[PDB]
Amino acid sequence: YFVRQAAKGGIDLFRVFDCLNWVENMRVSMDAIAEENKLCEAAICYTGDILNSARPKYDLKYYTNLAVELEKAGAHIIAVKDMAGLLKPAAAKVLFKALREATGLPIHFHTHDTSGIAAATVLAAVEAGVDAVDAAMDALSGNTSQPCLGSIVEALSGSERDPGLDPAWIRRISFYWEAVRNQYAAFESDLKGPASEVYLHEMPGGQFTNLKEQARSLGLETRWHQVAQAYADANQMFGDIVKVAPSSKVVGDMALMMV
Amino acid sequence: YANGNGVKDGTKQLLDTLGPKKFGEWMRNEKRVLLTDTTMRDGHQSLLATRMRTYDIARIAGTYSHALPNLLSLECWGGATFDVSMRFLTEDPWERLALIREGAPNLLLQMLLRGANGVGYTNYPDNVVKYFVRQAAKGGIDLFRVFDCLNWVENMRVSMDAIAEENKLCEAAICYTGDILNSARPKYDLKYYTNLAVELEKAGAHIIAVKDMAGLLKPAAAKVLFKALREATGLPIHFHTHDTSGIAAATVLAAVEAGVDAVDAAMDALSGNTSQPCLGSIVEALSGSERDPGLDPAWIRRISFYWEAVRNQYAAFESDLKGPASEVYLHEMPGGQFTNLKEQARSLGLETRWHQVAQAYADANQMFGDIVKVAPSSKVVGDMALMMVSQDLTVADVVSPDREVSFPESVVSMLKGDLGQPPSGWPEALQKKALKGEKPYTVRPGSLLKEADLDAERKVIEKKLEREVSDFEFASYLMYPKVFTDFALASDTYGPVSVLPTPAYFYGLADGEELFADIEKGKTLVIVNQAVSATDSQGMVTVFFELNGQPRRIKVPDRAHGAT
Amino acid sequence: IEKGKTLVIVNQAVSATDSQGMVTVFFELNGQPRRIKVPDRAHGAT
Amino acid sequence: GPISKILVANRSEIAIRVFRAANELGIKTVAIWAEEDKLALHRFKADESYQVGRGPHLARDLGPIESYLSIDEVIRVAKLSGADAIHPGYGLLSESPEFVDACNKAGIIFIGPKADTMR
Amino acid sequence: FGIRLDGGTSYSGAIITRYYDPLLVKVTAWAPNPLEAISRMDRALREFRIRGVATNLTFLEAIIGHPKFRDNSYTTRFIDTTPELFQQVKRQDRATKLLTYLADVTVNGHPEAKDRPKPLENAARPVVP
Amino acid sequence: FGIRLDGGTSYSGAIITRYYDPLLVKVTAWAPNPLEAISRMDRALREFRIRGVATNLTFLEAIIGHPKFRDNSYTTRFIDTTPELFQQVKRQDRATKLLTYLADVTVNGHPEAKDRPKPLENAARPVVP
Ligand SMILES: O=CCCCC[C@@H]1SC[C@@H]2NC(=O)N[C@@H]21
Ligand SMILES: [Cl-]
Ligand SMILES: [Cl-]
Ligand SMILES: [Mg+2]
Ligand SMILES: [Zn+2]
Ligand SMILES: [Zn+2]
Repeated sequence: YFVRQAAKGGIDLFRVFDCLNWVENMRVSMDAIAEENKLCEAAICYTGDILNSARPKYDLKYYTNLAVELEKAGAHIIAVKDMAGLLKPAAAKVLFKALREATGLPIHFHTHDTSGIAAATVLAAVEAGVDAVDAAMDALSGNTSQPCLGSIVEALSGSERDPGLDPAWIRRISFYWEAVRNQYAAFESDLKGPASEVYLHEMPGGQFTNLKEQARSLGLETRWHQVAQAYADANQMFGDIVKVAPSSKVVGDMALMMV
Repeated sequence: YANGNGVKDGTKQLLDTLGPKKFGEWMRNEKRVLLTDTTMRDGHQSLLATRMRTYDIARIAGTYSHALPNLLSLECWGGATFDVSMRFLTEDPWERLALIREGAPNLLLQMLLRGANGVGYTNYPDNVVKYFVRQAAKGGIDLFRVFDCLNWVENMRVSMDAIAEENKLCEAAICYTGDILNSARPKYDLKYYTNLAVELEKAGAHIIAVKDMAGLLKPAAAKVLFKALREATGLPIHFHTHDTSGIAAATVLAAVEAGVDAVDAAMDALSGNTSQPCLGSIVEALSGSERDPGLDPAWIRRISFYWEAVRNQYAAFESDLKGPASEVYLHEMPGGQFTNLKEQARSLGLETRWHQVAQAYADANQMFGDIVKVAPSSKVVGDMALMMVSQDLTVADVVSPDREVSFPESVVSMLKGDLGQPPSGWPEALQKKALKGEKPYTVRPGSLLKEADLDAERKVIEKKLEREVSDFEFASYLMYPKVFTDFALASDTYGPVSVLPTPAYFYGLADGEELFADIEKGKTLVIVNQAVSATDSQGMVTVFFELNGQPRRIKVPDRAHGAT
Repeated sequence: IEKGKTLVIVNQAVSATDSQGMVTVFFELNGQPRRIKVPDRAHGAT
Repeated sequence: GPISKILVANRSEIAIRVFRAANELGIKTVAIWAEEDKLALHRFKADESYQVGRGPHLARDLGPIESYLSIDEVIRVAKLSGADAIHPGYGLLSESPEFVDACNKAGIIFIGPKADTMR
Repeated sequence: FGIRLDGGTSYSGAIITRYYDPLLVKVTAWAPNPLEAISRMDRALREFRIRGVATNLTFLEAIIGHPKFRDNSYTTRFIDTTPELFQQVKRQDRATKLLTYLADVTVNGHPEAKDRPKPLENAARPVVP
Repeated sequence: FGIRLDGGTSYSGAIITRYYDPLLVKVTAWAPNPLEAISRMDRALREFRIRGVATNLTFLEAIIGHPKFRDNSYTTRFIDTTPELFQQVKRQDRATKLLTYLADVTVNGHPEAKDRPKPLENAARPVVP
């Protein structure tokens, strides 16, 4: 019923995901979006590191098998949802080549700039043939958000895959967002910039900042390194899981306690 | 804490054995990419108005030494650190250097040097410039990255010859601007750079640097540029950039893929925005590849977490910059200035006009003949920009003979030739209109200056302070007579305040609070603030301390609240 | 102030002394707010 | 014909005086202000208000007195407001025969003497 | 013209207490004819601006604008018997509800904002391109 | 009674700019005969309280209190001629002076009292029998 109203309300493209990448848990939504005749973009959440053999639960085969199985389940588009911004440039080159050989569906890449190099991964994905990517207007980009749309577009300006978006208009629109964002000073985090520490703990764009606030307020804003290792440790105790939306919150509840 | 063993031999021992020339060849020959950490200079220059104190910078040097002994160098001196340290932090930059040199004996120490005036604010005679370079080498610099704000090689030679003469590494930088892949700005094409590289090699460089002070180099361009550079000269190439655009890490990785020999990055806690791109993530991206730099990511994280706690003490100096800005491609304001600038616009009720500026700056840049914009040329183009904004003026409006325009002094000074000559020359008409009968010149500014009588000069500073000054102090006085003089007077009044922790230096002591303070290595004072009296009449406040157990009362005017 | 001219005066508050060393006393005079500035001689201010 | 709406090409007390008579008669009302009278109460004391002496159609930023003596602008705000009549009050324009022929080169009823008597 | 005022207690800054009668000011309007007198009282009353205390202004307007008042057809019983002078249902009504939000947030703050950083004052409003 | 005002521009808070007319308000006074009108004007003028800015009230009051005005014997050259400077006399401003004293002693103390014993805290005011 909800999916029906959402299509009636004006949604055309549904990015559907499951916090444990459980396909069985996506079927009902994916069938409902196809019955409304809208776009069903089935997202695979990215985690671990396909170029690291020390974590073989999230290897190349794991993503390509899920893409084939999402296609079989009715996807019109496959997305890679990199909610913590963990995909590295070299891994993007392998990942998007292999996905596009494993399914004929287009691929849509979504990432977060927490590490301060998401724009490198995005541009490596474009070179590897990815069909679409997500980015935020400059004034609301960077850090735990998506990477900078104006700069990515400028880097592709004149190349074979040029997306043909006007830089003057992007900047005017970002100027407007910038003034908008000033009015929301109440809700800015203390995060200053890139944190490669994301590659240890894997806290996703939403949570990283909340989790930090919440450990300041529970009086641990001084043992954050114990928390970081804890959240990583908790993740392994749970069996090595996709940490997004509710599943990451559970990992952070666990990590805070153990500390 | 690291470490138990002694320190691994690093690039410092390698340079001592090979000498500078063979040492640049060794860089060229290395497979792994080489890294320079700029956290201790450019990172806080860009993000905290260069207010990082010796205390915090020196306490970390020994950990870099044991934990990242493969680093190429620590950029940790020159640029604005020299005068800021004395003017605003009341501390001596030589002492900073000597403490970094002591804590990391295995890594090259690097500075940014302007060829024309070293670390100064104006033009100086050759002998003074020479004297500065000699002291910088004596005091611990191994690697001088030397640039000219107009990329005028002529104006770099005296610095380059002085560095080689001292047997240090001379890294000659070429400032990047424009866009080599856009054929509508042909003045800064590929040839422009490869020819400078070849001039710089004939002038004695040991290394060539590309200094992308505004973060303008885009990845497809890095790939073309670094390939072509390493074909035009056999010297190693060293790439420094800034992350204003939010994609500088992509540009660095493109450069590494293309064969670049060394790159700059800042530790995570002081990277991004107008600073260098993230060291730990660039290292993480390269991990396991052919060019893997072999730096331990668990140490980078720990040193970053230390820098994050250090940065928190400097909240007074944070700017309002919220993240990536692709409008850098339009205006080209250098990261090292897009914030000193952001708040000249504030101090003039421009804060809400900050965009029209952006466009005045690109416009101004072009009316000037389209020039390299980097400390002090950017400053000039900013002053032009604000003025076309305030006096609400345009460019035909600026060069028209009819409309009076009184020009900012920095613009008058540049058109005169005080920063040197663009390839180029200055636009005739604008020069005549701006100069108001003051006469311009076209030779190297250095070459008009009379030799300083170094003896006479030493006695003047010595008579004023009424003591001998060291060689280092004398260099300081040559660069900044007035700022050095005030620093020396303040030191004589206030003592070795650099030895205080940051919260104490900026805020003093809370009631009851205890501090350990090393007046010197191995002379630790214990100081307790017992109480502070109500102010009295005559308007004095007495602070009751315990010093090493013993009570001490000190009386200070209550300036806050109107008392003399 | 005179037979038959009665002022009502309330001391509302007294400011911390400022620099330049002035203190302002906030009064109400017959209902109306009035600020008066005086040197803080007590405590060394001119 | 049947006066429904009056624009008062003036300010301060004179404008308020005319506003009052207009009101009591059931005539709607229009005020003009220069940028320096941004805050003046006569611009609030009318049912409609327009700025005079700044904007895209100018061609100079106008003066504070000038702004009120300007035929063009006055006519402009009359025509845009839908005003059948103008009261000039006193001083300023009120004895400018140029301004009268203009009220009625614009077919706008001028409260006061015909342009001939005025010359 | 034709307005007389006799002030009781009101001026800008006045303290009005609850102990006496609630009078601020008597208004008297004159004219050659009675109708024009009414439109002058009416113009004057609507022009009043009194901030700080509520007043009876809108009731006075309903009295003198009412038809039985205008054609002298009222008796001593007029007010006591005329419900539409006392229009009473709690008002609202879109603008009124909006005023109520603004009132309430102005006096009490917003829970999500009131304990957190504040934007730089006189900030540039966002301008749609 | 007998006073008409034509104002609207001034009010407390208002800022008088240098650009236009200095006018604050026009006062019109009516009475059955001219002498009574003069004293009606005189009463209203003197009843005005204007603070924050200078006025011409004293000068207006001097004109209308003049003998040549009262007996209608002035020419057009009267003002340019009479002065009889008129011109002047100052103002006591006693309240402000008292407030200055109270603020001074409240902040700084009294020189005869400030280092001497102090009366027992809030002791009874004396009561006149
Ligand atoms: O709108 C009606 C106002 C007149 C009635 C109020 C008067 S004022 C004096 C008297 N004392 C009161 O308690 N009320 C009346
Ligand atoms: Cl100086
Ligand atoms: Cl004017
Ligand atoms: Mg190499
Ligand atoms: Zn996301
Ligand atoms: Zn730099």
